[PDB]
Amino acid sequence: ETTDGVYRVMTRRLLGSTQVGVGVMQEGVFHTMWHVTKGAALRSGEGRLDPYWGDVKQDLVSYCGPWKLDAAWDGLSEVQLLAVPPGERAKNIQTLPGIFKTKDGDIGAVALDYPAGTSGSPILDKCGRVIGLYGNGVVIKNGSYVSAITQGKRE
Amino acid sequence: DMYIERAGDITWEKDAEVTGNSPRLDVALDESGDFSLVE
Ligand SMILES: N#C[C@H](Nc1ccc2c(c1)CNC2)c1cc(Cl)cc2[nH]ncc12
Repeated sequence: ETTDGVYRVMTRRLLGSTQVGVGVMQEGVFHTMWHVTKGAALRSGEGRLDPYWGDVKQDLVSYCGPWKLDAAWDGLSEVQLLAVPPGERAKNIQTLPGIFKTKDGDIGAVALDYPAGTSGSPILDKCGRVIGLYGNGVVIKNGSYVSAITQGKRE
Repeated sequence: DMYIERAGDITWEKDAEVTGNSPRLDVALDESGDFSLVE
């Protein structure tokens, strides 16, 4: 299946069927976070998806082709996390992002809490465009989770 | 072996559940792609 949309990334290596992450299918390319697949091959029915591009520091990986997602958060508007949690239905959660201030620049950050298996869930702008993926961030004093809006680069 | 299953369309839902705060955090990103907090 190469239909555009959001997909669960599953494994049968552990007890039963376990959801390790999520990814986006766009323009024939599957996009997810590196920590979900570790760059390993993926299966889609009888078909095989081989990795094309990856980077541990950006924590991103693309299958079948180069990274296609290039929309960006405008730094002002609210966004939607299309959370796809393990064993539960896809769900849009609107929020206004915060900021990760780094030595190399500021990045948007969504302060929403989901299981680690939700990694790779897309973050969308008002037009439905994918401005980045959820699943790489930090744990604050509160014990809560805050993820960066991790976006790749389209060549 | 890992596999994928379709979970839905990528669309904006008008009148979705609005939650979450907007924190400004000082962070660092290491060679392993792991974020950490500074102070
Ligand atoms: N799973 C996982 C995620 N962390 C991760 C784990 C390993 C690496 C990175 C991020 C990048 N570098 C390797 C993660 C995702 C969500 Cl959605 C919530 C979470 N809470 N604690 C970890 C956590």
